[PDB]
Amino acid sequence: MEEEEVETFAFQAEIAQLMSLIINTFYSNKEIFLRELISNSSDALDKIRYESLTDPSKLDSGKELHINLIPNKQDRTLTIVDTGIGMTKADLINNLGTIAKSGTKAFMEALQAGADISMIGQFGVGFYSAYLVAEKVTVITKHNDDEQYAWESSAGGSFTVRTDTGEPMGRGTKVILHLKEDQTEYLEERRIKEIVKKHSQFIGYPITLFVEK
Ligand SMILES: Nc1ncnc2c1ncn2[C@@H]1O[C@H](COP(=O)(O)OP(=O)(O)O)[C@@H](O)[C@H]1O
Ligand SMILES: [Mg+2]
Repeated sequence: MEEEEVETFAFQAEIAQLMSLIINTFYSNKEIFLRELISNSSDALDKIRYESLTDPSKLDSGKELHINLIPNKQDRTLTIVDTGIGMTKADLINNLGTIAKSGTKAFMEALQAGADISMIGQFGVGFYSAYLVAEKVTVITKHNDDEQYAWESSAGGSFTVRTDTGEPMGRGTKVILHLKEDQTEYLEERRIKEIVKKHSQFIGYPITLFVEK
């Protein structure tokens, strides 16, 4: 019989406001969520790549540097996996919700004046575009310094973090998007290919799309 510890965190006030704004307003051009998550994996892959030329053993639990897109039409999930640097516990809590982001207020002002959600990345809050298409997001991550953790949120002002006792990943981050009922086009291979081609073609790392069938 298992016992697992969970910790519940409140999103920083403006992050929570941004989150509600994302979820509760209609926005065209939602497909940009994919560009934001892939840029995040590309950034984490640059990170491990550079860290390793200083200390090669950092590639022990993780040699290949790439991105995998995994739609699941049974689960209604869309998973973006990278073999990037990953996140420590502190990186998860601070980076994903707890600490104020300096661009937050500016972006909301931008949006309320009619800006395209596409501008989100320039404001340092690109991760949150995930909520344009997903009702719940799960982040599984593994950094060399630590154990694997699972971050999770359905918005509402809180997120949870717990040590993951699930499939081990070695090193990297996996963003699992539990898609809203009406956002299932993001599970289709043709559309995923369309949006990567439109928005994500200068990634310095190979991206593979895995289609169940
Ligand atoms: N796939 C990932 N791998 C590692 N860290 C990540 C990943 N996705 C997000 N992060 C962390 O979350 C932070 C917030 O991401 P985001 O909201 O996109 O803003 P930005 O990329 O401009 O900093 C990143 O700066 C990074 O530290
Ligand atoms: Mg980003």
